[PDB]
Amino acid sequence: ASSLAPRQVIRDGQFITSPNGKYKLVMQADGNLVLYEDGTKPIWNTTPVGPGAKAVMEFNLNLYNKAGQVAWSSNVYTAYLFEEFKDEAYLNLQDDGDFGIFSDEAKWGSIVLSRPEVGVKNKIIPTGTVMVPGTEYINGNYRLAFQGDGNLVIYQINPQVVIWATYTMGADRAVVQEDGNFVIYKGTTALWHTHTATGMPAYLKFTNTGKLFLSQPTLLWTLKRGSLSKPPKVIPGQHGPLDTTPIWSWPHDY
Ligand SMILES: C[C@H]1O[C@H](O)[C@@H](O)[C@@H](O)[C@@H]1O
Ligand SMILES: C[C@H]1O[C@H](O)[C@@H](O)[C@@H](O)[C@@H]1O
Ligand SMILES: C[C@H]1O[C@H](O)[C@@H](O)[C@@H](O)[C@@H]1O
Repeated sequence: ASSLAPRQVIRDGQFITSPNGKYKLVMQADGNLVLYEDGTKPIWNTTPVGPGAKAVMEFNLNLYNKAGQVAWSSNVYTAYLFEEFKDEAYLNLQDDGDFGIFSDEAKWGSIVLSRPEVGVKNKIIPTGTVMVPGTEYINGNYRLAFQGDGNLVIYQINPQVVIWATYTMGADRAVVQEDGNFVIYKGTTALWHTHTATGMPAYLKFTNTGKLFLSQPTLLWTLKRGSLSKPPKVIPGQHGPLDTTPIWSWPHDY
C-alpha cells in the first residue's frame, strides 16, 4: 500500500511503499519513522522516540511515545482541527519519495448531511472511472449500480430498497472526470452531472450508509514542500491492488 487511511496506525515495523516500490515509509519498533530508498538507504527520519511508539494518520501525521505523548508531527498549518478532519484526511507516499497529506471537502452529495456520519466507511471510485451499464459497487448493505436502463441507483441490499436515483434513462456511460465533474451521458449528451467542474480531478465516495459524495484532492502538506496555502494540481496515481484512499502524484517543482 502507498497510502495511510484516516486514523490508520502503524507501528513496530509496519510500513507503506511508493507505487514503484522504491521508497518505503516505516514506523520502526525503536520508534524511528524512517524513509528508505531501495530498501537500504535511509534518506529521512524523525529520529527514534523509543519502544512502544506509534505513528497515526489523524489530520496530522503524529508520532506518539509509549507514554502516549506526541513526539513528532507533520504540523500542518490549520485554521481549526475539527475531529471530523481526522476522519477524513489521508496520506500518500509517491514515486520520488515525497509524501503528502490530503484533506478533501465534499463538493457534492446525494444527500445533505446535518452532521458527519460516525464510523462511516467509503468505497473510493477513482478519477477516470467510466461506468458502463451493468457496473455495480458494494459497501456493506448498499449497492451503487449503473444499470442496463441507464439509471444510476443506490439500493439497500437486504431488504431491497431504492435509496436514491438519477433517473437518467438511456445513459450509456457515467464518467468521474479529470476536470472535477461526475457526468452521466448518452453519447456526448450530458443527461445529469454534479456541477463540480473545477479543473481538479474528481473522485467519488460511496458509503456503507447508502450515500454518494464527490470530492477533489486538496493537498495541504508534503514532507519536501511543507504546508501549502493553495492546493496544487495533482494527477490520479496508480490505484494499488487494494489501497483504501485516493492515490495521487504531484510535480516536483513548477
Ligand atoms: C437490474 C436492473 O436492470 C434494469 O436496467 C432495470 O430495468 C431493472 O428492472 C433491473 O432490476
Ligand atoms: C429507481 C428505479 O427507477 C427505475 O424505475 C428503474 O431504473 C428501476 O430499475 C430503478 O430501481
Ligand atoms: C456538463 C459539462 O460540464 C463541463 O462543461 C464539463 O465537465 C463537461 O465534461 C460536462 O459534460
